[PDB]
Amino acid sequence: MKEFYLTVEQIGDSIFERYIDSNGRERTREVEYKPSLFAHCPESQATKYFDIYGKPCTRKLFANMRDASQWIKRMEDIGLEALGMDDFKLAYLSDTYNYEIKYDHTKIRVANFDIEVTSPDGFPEPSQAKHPIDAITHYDSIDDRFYVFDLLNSPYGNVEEWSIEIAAKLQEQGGDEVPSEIIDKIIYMPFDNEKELLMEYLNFWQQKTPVILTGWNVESFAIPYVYNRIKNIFGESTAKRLSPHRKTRVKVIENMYGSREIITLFGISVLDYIDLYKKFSFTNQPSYSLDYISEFELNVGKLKYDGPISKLRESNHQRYISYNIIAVYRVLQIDAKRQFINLSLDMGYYAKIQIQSVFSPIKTWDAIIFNSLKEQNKVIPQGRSHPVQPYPGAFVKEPIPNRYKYVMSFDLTSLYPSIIRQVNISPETIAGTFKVAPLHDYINAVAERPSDVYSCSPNGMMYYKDRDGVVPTEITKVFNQRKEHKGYMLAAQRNGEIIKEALHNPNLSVDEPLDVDYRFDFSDEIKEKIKKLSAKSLNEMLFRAQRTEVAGMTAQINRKLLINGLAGALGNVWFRYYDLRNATAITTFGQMALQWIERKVNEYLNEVCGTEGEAFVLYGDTDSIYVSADKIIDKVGESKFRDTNHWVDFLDKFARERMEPAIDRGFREMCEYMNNKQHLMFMDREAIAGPPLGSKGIGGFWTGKKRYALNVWDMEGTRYAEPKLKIMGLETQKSSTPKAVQKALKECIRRMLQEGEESLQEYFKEFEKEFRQLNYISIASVSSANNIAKYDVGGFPGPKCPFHIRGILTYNRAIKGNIDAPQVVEGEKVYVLPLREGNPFGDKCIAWPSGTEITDLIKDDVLHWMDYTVLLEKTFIKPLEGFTSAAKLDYEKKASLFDMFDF
DNA sequence: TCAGGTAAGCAGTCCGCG
DNA sequence: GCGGACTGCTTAC
Ligand SMILES: Nc1ccn([C@H]2C[C@H](O)[C@@H](COP(=O)(O)OP(=O)(O)OP(=O)(O)O)O2)c(=O)n1
Ligand SMILES: [Ca+2]
Ligand SMILES: [Ca+2]
Ligand SMILES: [Ca+2]
Ligand SMILES: [Ca+2]
Ligand SMILES: [Ca+2]
Repeated sequence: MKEFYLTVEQIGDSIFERYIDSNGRERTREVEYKPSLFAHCPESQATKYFDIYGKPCTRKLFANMRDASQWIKRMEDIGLEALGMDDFKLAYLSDTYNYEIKYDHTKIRVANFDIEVTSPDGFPEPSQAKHPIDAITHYDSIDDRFYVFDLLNSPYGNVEEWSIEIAAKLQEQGGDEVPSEIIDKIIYMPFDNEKELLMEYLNFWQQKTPVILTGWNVESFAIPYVYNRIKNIFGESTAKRLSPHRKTRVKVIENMYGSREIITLFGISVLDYIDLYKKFSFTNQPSYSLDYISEFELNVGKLKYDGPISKLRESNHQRYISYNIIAVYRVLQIDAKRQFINLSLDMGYYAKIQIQSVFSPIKTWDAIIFNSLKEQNKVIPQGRSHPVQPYPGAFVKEPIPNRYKYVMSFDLTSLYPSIIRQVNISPETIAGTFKVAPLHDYINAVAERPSDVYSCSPNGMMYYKDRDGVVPTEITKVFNQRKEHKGYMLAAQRNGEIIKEALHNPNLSVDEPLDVDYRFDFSDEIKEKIKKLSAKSLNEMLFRAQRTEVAGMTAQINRKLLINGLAGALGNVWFRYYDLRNATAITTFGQMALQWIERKVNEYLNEVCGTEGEAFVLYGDTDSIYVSADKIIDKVGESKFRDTNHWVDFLDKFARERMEPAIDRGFREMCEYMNNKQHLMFMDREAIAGPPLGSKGIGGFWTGKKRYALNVWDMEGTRYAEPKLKIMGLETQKSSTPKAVQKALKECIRRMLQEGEESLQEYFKEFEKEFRQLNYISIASVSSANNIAKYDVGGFPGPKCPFHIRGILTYNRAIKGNIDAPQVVEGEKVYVLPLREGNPFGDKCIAWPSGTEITDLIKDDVLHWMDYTVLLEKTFIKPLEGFTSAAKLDYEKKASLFDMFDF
């Protein structure tokens, strides 16, 4: 077995490394690593080090790391470039692990924990840590055990021991329903005092020192609280035992509105699961409480308790501890699904970085590129200071707002990375510039050919064609990994649809799910067996298929994020290879590609339809085109089709056999025009959309840029058992839109697209009639809340006060002088409700923390003064009016001469 | 909201628009 | 009332 690092730190002139040795044991070592840096030289031909531009360099080997850093300073004082990896631990890892790291996750100690702290006077601030820690549950991945540390005696109450027997029981037996599958994995330790609890926890920590430390808000709450509480009680040296190297640092985290403090534990990699989720889940949520996210991800019920959490330990210590345990498990369950820890380890070891650096695409790419170049004895340039400057991005076509009955979409594969590879865009491949014409001249192929020697982008940049740049080389490797995982994801998706189809005809038998790999398309034999299965077995298979799809999605979408992040890093001032010429070369080439192919598709379809100057491409954004297919369908005639699937098959064939070849030819011509290194503009059919055959559905509509809805039957080769609504940008997709309103608007859209005007009018009438019954949370708006202080003038709205902030100030006056009332946290999200004229709150709206019930102090008054009329017009009617006007439809039946008779 | 990028939509404030 | 300038917040890509 090859060795692999666990953590790496620089402390003074020493590297501290925890690692798994060749025998599979965890070890720690201190290494007086001597770094090398580089300087340009005339020079001797006997040097083997060259910078990325091929200029010779001499290697300077330093007695220690502090000397290397001081040399970098002097080179700045002199005014000369100091070359090489200035983050010495990355250099250390590169030297020590000079091969593709093969890691064994079963040897990596992954800990997730959660603490409880009873506090009668508001939120227990981690910086103060003035209240006892009264529960800790710490799950260890190697032991596969939940270690529970329970405080029985506190200034806030003495309690009895937690009972595992009651914990296991149904809530209907008076129990806590701790999942039976973890009951035998709980190791319960009660303590008669907090000093002994904390001393034992530290001893335990020493024995089972986390490598990866996770949980929910551990970086912002649990770690700082534990550290500071131990500091308060025992002193600093004891608190630093949370670090395997006894080194910690208060770190100030800054943003534009203010700052906060965290504790850096040297020799541990903290991956707070809230931040993993925010980065990798590709959701935007109304609330990020563990309860809310658990319900969203796992469909588990809210953990129910009576009274405030500040009195939960005293009133029901049994439930208090059970819910602490369950909280830790819910994070494990989310990870079992989303696999963000796996992803982080995968990417971290690939790049050869501290695992926690996966949060930084810039740090990730710096290490990948450094390691690649080092292999060639090439020397990386010094990072430089650059002023932040705006630069142009993608093209978006202005659509004509309308209904669109039949639509086929086409999309470029991994556009920006494909552009980088096609054009050969890299720091070291810049060949020069050419004289640019207006972009429209390149789009229309009337501008002079930029170069007969070099590979070009319409921003005026030229690149070498003799060899691949390091950016193209390394981006290709990750692109290839992404493609493999996307393949598994789509197969799992297709397999899921086979199971859905079979669920129409389930067998009345007792059987088991098939043991299959959902990452590969089901064979004919598997399909035959599926048709013979019970509903229970099919549903279990569907769950597993959907879990496989989620696993593939995590692996693929985040590799996509990383590669797109390299294109973005070229436009970030902190990136070692920051260059607006390269960043703009990518974006400007993309603008041309989209508009180039729009023209080619229009020309092609006008030719096949025998028309002149008709717009077949109705819309496009960045790298996709949406093509009106009404004329194609009408050329055979709707009456000629047996069913919906029949015209779907037909459009699918037309897209693949006629349109994609035309698109390919168009892009090959563009490649030769720009004299690019390799043709990589691959534009495949994405969606096939239309109304059900024989229906009055409108199929799709656009209201404007980034705002459209389509009834989709096939997506990237997945033929759905039921048509799928693809809605982009509209209020149904916005976290700010109330939950019940998202749901109602989506149904309005479904009816528009699938059923027609009359169906839409029927639903609207009913929703308008009944909406006042809806639960207040489901009809509250949601917003992030920044600069509460800025707009606060003696508890009242200052000039230009945003609506949601006004709501917070209303709330703040209403709960004033109440220490136990939930506080709105700056930078987090709130529910917002409008209030009727003459309410006791003294203003037109109120806001409270999102994901929560509003305090019982004011709940009744809020419910009584809720402005349902304003709520409805603003969140429901106004957006619907936008949808319907765009689609040339009415949500309310217009009067006609026909109505009425029947006397 | 510490942590790659730009384009661009809508809510709301403030106030003009004879 | 609607739009323009502007802030705030949110999506699409
Ligand atoms: N978060 C994002 C998403 C998009 N884009 C840019 C880079 C993409 O290449 C391009 C098109 O976005 P897509 O969503 O269509 O994604 P890709 O084309 O990269 O991947 P694919 O279509 O293969 O899934 O827009 C970006 O810079 N950052
Ligand atoms: Ca808790
Ligand atoms: Ca794409
Ligand atoms: Ca595709
Ligand atoms: Ca069957
Ligand atoms: Ca796209």
